[PDB]
Amino acid sequence: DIKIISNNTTSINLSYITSGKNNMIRSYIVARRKDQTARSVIGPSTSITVNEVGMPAYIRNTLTEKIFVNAFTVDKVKQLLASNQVKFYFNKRLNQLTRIRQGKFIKNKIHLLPGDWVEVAVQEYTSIIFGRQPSLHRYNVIASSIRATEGDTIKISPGIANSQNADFDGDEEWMILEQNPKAVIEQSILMYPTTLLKHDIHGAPVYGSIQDEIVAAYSLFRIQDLCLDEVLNILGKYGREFDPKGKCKFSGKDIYTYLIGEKINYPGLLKDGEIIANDVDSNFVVAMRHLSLAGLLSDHKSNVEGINFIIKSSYVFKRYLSIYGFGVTFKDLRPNSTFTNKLEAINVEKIELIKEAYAKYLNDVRDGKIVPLSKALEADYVESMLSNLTNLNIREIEEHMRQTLIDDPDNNLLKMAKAGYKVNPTELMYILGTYGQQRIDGEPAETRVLGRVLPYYLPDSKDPEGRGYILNSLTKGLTGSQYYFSMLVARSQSTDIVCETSRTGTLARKIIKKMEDMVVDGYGQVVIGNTLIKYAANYTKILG
Amino acid sequence: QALSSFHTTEKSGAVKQKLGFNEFNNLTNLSKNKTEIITLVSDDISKLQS
Amino acid sequence: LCASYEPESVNKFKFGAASTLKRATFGDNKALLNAALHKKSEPINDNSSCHFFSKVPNIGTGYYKYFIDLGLLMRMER
Amino acid sequence: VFQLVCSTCGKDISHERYKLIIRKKSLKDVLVSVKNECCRLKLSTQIEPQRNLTVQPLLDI
Amino acid sequence: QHPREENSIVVELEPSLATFIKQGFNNLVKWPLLNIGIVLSNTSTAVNEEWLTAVEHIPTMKIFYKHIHKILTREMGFLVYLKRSQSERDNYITLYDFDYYIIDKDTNSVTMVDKPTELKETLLHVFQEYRLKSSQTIELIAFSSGTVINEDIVSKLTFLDVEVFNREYNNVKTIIDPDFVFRSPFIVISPMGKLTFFVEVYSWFDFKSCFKDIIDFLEGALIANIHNHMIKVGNCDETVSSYNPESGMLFVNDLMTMNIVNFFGCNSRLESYHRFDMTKVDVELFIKALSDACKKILSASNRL
Amino acid sequence: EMDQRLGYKFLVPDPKAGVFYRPLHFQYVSYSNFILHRLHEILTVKRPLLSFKNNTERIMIEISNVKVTPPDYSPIIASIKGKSYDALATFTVNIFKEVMTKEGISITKISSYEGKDSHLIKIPLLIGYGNKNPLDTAKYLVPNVIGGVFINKQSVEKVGINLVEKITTWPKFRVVKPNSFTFSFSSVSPPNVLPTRYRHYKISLDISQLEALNISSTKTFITVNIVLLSQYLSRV
Amino acid sequence: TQSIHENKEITEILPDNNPSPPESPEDRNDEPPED
Amino acid sequence: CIFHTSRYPDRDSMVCHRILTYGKYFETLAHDELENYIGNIRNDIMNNHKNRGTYAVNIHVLTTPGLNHAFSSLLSGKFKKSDGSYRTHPHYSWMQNISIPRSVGFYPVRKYHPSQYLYFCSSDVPERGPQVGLVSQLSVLSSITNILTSEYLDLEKKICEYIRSYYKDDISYFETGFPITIENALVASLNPNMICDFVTDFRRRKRMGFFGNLEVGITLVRDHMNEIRINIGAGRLVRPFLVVDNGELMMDVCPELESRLDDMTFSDIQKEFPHVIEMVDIEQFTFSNVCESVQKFRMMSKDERKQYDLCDFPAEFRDGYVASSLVGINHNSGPRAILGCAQAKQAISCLSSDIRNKIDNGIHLMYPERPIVISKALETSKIAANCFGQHVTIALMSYKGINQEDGIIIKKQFIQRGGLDIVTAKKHQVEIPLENFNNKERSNAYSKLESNGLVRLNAFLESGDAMARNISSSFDVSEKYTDMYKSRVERVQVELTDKVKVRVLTMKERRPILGDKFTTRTSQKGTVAYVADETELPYDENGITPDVIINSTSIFSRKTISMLIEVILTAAYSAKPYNNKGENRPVCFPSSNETSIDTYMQFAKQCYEHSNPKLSDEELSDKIFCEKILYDPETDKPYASKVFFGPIYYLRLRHLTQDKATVRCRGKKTKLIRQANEGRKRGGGIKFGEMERDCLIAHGAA
Ligand SMILES: [Mg+2]
Ligand SMILES: [Zn+2]
Repeated sequence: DIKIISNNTTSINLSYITSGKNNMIRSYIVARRKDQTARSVIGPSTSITVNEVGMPAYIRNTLTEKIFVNAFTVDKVKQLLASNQVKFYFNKRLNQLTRIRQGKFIKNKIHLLPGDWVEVAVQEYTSIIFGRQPSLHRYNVIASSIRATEGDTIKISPGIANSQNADFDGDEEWMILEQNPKAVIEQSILMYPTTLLKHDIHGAPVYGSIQDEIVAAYSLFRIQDLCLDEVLNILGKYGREFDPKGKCKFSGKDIYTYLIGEKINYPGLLKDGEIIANDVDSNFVVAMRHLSLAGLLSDHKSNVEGINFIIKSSYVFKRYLSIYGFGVTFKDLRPNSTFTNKLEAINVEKIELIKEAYAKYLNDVRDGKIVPLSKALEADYVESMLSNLTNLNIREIEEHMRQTLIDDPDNNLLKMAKAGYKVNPTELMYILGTYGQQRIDGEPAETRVLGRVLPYYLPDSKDPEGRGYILNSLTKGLTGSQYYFSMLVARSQSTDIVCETSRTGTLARKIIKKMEDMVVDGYGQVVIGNTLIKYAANYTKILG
Repeated sequence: QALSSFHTTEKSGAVKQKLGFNEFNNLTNLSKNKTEIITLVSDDISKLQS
Repeated sequence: LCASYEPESVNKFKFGAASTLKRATFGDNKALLNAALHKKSEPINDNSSCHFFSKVPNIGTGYYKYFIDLGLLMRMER
Repeated sequence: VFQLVCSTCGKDISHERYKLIIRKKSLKDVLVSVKNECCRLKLSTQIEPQRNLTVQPLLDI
Repeated sequence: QHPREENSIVVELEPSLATFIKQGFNNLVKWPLLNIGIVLSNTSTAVNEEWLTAVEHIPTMKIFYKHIHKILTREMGFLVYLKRSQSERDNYITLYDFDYYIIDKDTNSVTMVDKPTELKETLLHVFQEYRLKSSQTIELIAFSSGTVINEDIVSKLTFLDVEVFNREYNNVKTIIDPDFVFRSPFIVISPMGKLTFFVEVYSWFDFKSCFKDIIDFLEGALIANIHNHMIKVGNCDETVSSYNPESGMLFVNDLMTMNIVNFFGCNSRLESYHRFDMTKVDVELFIKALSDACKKILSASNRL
Repeated sequence: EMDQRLGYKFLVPDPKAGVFYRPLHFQYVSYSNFILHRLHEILTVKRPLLSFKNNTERIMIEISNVKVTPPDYSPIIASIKGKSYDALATFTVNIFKEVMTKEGISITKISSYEGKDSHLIKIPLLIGYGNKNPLDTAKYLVPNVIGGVFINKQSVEKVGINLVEKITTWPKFRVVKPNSFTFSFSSVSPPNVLPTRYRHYKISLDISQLEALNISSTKTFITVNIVLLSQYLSRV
Repeated sequence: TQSIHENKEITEILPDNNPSPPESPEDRNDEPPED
Repeated sequence: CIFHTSRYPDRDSMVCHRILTYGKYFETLAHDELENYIGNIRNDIMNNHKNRGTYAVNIHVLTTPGLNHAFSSLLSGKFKKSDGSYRTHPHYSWMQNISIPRSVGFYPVRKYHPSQYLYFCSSDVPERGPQVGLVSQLSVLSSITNILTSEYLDLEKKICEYIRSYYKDDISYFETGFPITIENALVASLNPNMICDFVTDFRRRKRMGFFGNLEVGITLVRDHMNEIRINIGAGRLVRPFLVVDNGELMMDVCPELESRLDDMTFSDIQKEFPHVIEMVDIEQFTFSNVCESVQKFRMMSKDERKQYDLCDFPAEFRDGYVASSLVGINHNSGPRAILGCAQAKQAISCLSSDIRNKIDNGIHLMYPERPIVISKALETSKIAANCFGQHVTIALMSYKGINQEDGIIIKKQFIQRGGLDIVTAKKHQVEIPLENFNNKERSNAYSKLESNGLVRLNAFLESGDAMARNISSSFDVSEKYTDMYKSRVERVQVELTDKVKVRVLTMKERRPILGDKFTTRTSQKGTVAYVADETELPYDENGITPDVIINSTSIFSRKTISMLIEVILTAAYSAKPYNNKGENRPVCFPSSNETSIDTYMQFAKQCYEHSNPKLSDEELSDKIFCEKILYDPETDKPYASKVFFGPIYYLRLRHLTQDKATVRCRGKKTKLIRQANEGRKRGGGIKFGEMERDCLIAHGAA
């Protein structure tokens, strides 16, 4: 150990194995590189369910699966050998591996006995382990059934995207194949997506619909006058069992009742299997939400029913999108210039009023008419006036939304707002109203040379716009000085993101190592080592 | 929560306990020999005024 | 954190009887030397220790021990 | 100046391309006979890249 | 007037029949592309891939318009050959610089075809500055999609050097895709029963005869397909369209069935169940309507 | 809209001022100033090396006859053949002893070396606008080439950025500890003084010890009270 | 949106943009002392 | 500074720094190497005198000046305590040749300091990694000064003579006056009552060329520090500004300039109309009063106008050349601007005129198009002329629920005809011992070789082929081609010496496939999720089907408003692409726009009215807003509502699926630990980390 006397940490000696983060234990013993593995870019697929994963050809033609030799499989193995389909052979009694090259191999060397195995090309419906990094929680690494697909990308159902925090702008995912029989059974039961449906802590489903599907759901519940043909066109392959009791006209509520094929009650949502809420929104169909219909169905019977409902409802929502369509246009946002002109005039008037009031106070202080305030109190008063202006903008936007809904009931942007996806009065204020105050560490930007931020303002300037209050909106377009403060906020956010990414991982590893050995014992108690931590595991001795 | 800027810093005139990752890290560290925030609550205001 | 009679930080193993290999995996870098100095003898129960020696961790399916009863096989005659 | 059809709709644009690049007629005159938006953009914005002569031989020892 | 004019032919029909005709045209009328391409020599400023991708989409129907029928039945093929070098005057390449050959496909005969002079006023490539000392030339050949390259056809290429062709074809054969590649001759739509053809008319040949040949081919193929259409009358396997008389329910899962049943009062989509009485389908009435529609289409074409 | 037009006027080329491509112009000049002018000034030296007796016996080293020439092949040829793109610089060196005599100057040669025909110095050359370097005053420009790169020994193109200097133009302020502050600055010789001299100074002020308001350096100046030093220098 | 069981609502925390996956790497006394 | 710290220039401020350019690296290295050379000569002479006599100078110490290794190391990427001055050029895009040499790097400060504004681009900075907030980009109007030694001396002499001549009686105060320094060297002390005049008269004489240099900086510090600073040295940031003199904007009192502008260059304007523009460095800017715009200046009263020294140019001149590729960044969220600057440099372009000559890596666009909704800077820099995309027809709608989470739909026939086609070119190099190359033995890996032992021209190489014969003596030890796609041999170059050196250039065309990455100029990036046939896509009344379909929701949740405006203006240009004179007329939509949306709408309306004089009000509105009715091809019926539909300039990015795909069955192991090796090109395996191990334990799968 050269560090005993010196201070250089680059020389190689005995202690190198336990130097720092690059220990031999945590780089090669609790982690390692593996043989039967792959990695590739991901994409969506509507032909794959949440229980499945699509594997490209270039991977299917390299990875191999194992068939053990025993009384049940000997004839199949002999047939496969005869058909030139076997890629490897293993003699277990000699611990010898042989590669069957095409056009060259050894026949007498292959005497099949129980306990040996052969390796062939991987087949459909074999389970494989796959995931997306970083692996923050349990649902980032799962075992699913293989389906053959086209292209060179790995295909997943969008129903699992949220649980992995995944999207399709260049993400990659990795795969490994483990074929020991015990591992095969464990993969088939414990790591199967249907078994993982309900979140461990809060219990809501981890799979569901996303993005435009949400809007589709919201619209489907509201459609009113349909003939039987239109209902069946919407239902598609699930329309075989639909029962037109005696009716000739149908509503979206009828479709939802058919999809929920169960007569159950739940305060709020359901009564005798029919939705009694006013509308269907994000909280009904999105993963990790507290009003999920699939969650209620699972509570009633089992996870199989919940997974079935997720699959079926996603299918019908996408059929609705196929039949009727959906898209937001520029006219939905700004049909003409009336409202934006009005709000711009309001802002121009009010800011000048605020400046005049502040100037009056400053002039009175500059003479002997009032004692000055503290700096903090003066800042608080100015901030209060500016916040009042911002709230006025918010109220104007809300009134505009209500009026537009009255005049144009089929506005798609307002449909997004109503369904509960990404649109709300604050975002619309940014687009059409005002940007407001920009803050760093909870305060406006500090002065630096002549009591100012930029030389566009006079020394010791008291203009609020000179310290980060932005008057313009995005449709109007920010000026250069306003753009400075906007980019100040943006760049500070990115830098903080990098730093926090660094620190959170260290803390997470420490906590995981500390809590790793705490388990539930055979009597429903929580223990670590030989110490009793808690008498009843979840206060109930029932699964969390 | 850290990577989405969920928590926003605020200015206050009185001692407060902060939110977010930094405070959680401080709690788990359990460092000694640092000042602590002590809260006093009463229904008679003279005792607090003293 | 309060399992012992005094609070204990997440950065250290002070009151818990953590094994030498668990400490080394955590990142002590001196655990083995001190263990050799004090002549420590320890069982192999932790997840880290099980990983080091290629044993099945005492988690999930591995929380139990499995045997095979050959009684019925030996009561069958060809 | 190189493709012979519009990439968007597949219509033939070789005659107009000759009329524009070789005869150097006005863009208005050339487009008098082209109706689709995509084809008009293709004729107005496509170029042949600037390049030097190829150094020969290609296999040199 | 211009060498090329854009035109439209519009007809009004029953919506289901118009959809049937449009989908049939898009599925059955296939003009092959020149995707079997070999560059024999290239000292120009463009790489092989640029030349080959550009040449793959030469609009060849305005040259082989006398052989439409046999080309559409794939009883006849064609090829193009180019060989051109820099020059002091007219230092560029037009479509008139190619040579066009028709391939019998029975005797493997290869015969030259006439070239319109209007092709002199098209543009493919402009050479760089002319230098006598250096060379700047291109030579290439291309075959249509269905052609099979063997010694029989190669022996007929008397305008080439066979050794160079063999070498370069051996070089490139592995990247040529194996499946049939084609285009649609013109654009066909039918929004709400309004069947529309967007077409291009050239000065040097009569478009009506070519249009008539295409329409006759399409009509024959469509009638033949209609006569051979069968709907399974057992249980539903969720894979092909079928009819269950026990329940009296039709599962629609292919376009021809969809259009036929919609013609007789249904309102179906492509993967759906419906309550439809199969006795209402009358194939002969549908065929008569199709024949009348084709006559009307030809009449509309005549008045251009 | 006059301001926009005046702004546009700066972006376009200005042949009268020698600006053919504004975006990289300042870089071109930056290199041209070094290869053509500053290298000669740096190399052309005539300095004593050792002295003996009393300023009457000293060895002198002189360097002169600096010449720089460009390669004989174009950068495209350099890329194809795998060569490098370097200019060649040569100079002559003289070492001679000088003895100061009342009769004038006595010169006695000791050694002399020349690099007339040798790769004495190889200096990477900047390709520049139109594949044209500052040494070659040709009259052909390769179109659509702006340059700004170097080609190294292994025929690999290299490109660089600009860097902020370490020396500041204003003194640095720092709070060493409560009521204890420092103020550090630097001084450097003007460009026409070879070799360049550097000095770094620090002023220390502590409220508890106002008699020790001291200016100091490292092994180059005394530690003295700044007010008294100002009195000494200015006599006030 | 409507309110049904607001006291049991669950708040979503998911970044919209994430970093793209990694790719393989493939004395003159002329400086301040910097005390 | 002890009593008012925040009012004194900070250590991270640009006011107190200067910048090194290309030539300064070489200058410093030459200085250091010459000094080391002379030192070594002195030491050798002293040692020879100590041991021997006669003061003999050893040879082999005066023949190695050491400049060669210094320069080679410089180009290798080492410079004092920095290791980033120079780097191997990544041939991603043409515009990089502008982007990299205009970057400024700071020693390890990551916050956006106000002094960086207006001289560096606000949005072009690294978005992740170790360089976050450490590299900046010059604005299009900024420059870094140069000066020669003789010019320096002449300028200093003239300044000193001016000071000592025109202010003879008032430059010896020394007790209550303002010290005057030139490059921090005190030369006089001015009477306070005359500070203002001195500065004004100075600047006037500066603008007339009195001192023989128009870039001299003069700063008046007055808070309580009371100094006059003059700067002439190299390495200073400078920009032009409009002059305000005695509350009067000179640009507005020069009638001849408006008529004569078209025939004059910038230096002509400086020479013939001085006092209209002044060159100002950053320190002078930081202590001045500057009006932000001419329009804002004209709205002030005369007394207010009297307080200002300068007026600024429009905001489009405050962006860099990379950001000038984007449109209307001030109508979007700022994070999107950062992302857009990042991805603009990765768009595939007409990389090189020597595509068939240079033996190097690269990616080249095949059928390029010139953008026509642009800014002036994009035109002067020639970035537009070299192209970085193609105009494609897009629709903003949901397609069967397939294009979710940034996936896109692309049309098969568009791909077949060459839409956004590219060519990737790669360089291969080997060195072989002469005996191995000439060795006379056919292994299966030599099927592409000629009789001379070299690969054949125009042959396609596979993942096990060798490029040249290399036999060790009866074993093949040659390197192998290791890509999952084939490539064509374009060029071969061979050098024969004691060894054999072989260089090969290969090319492959790559039509878009599933997983390939695209984006717009507003940072809406996505990968190909589905390739749809022309007969499966919705169509309009003219029979047009979109080339690309993008989900509309992301446009409004991310607030990229300028994309809609870009589509509207592109359609307007397509309707009327020429001037009243018949010349091709591009549309100006700069980054940092400043033009109202209503004005653009009026321009589009005029274009359409010129196209078709007989349009109804509804049709004209639909054309202006780019809205259309589309039909379902399966049933031929309209959709419920109209769809945003039109052309746009679309970019292809350098991230390709087949460059990232990997798979391993079995392979080599590391010797020490006997585990699977690492490296995609060496058939390595994926690493199963300890967080994945945590997840498996959480499942309970022991
Ligand atoms: Mg992503
Ligand atoms: Zn077109």
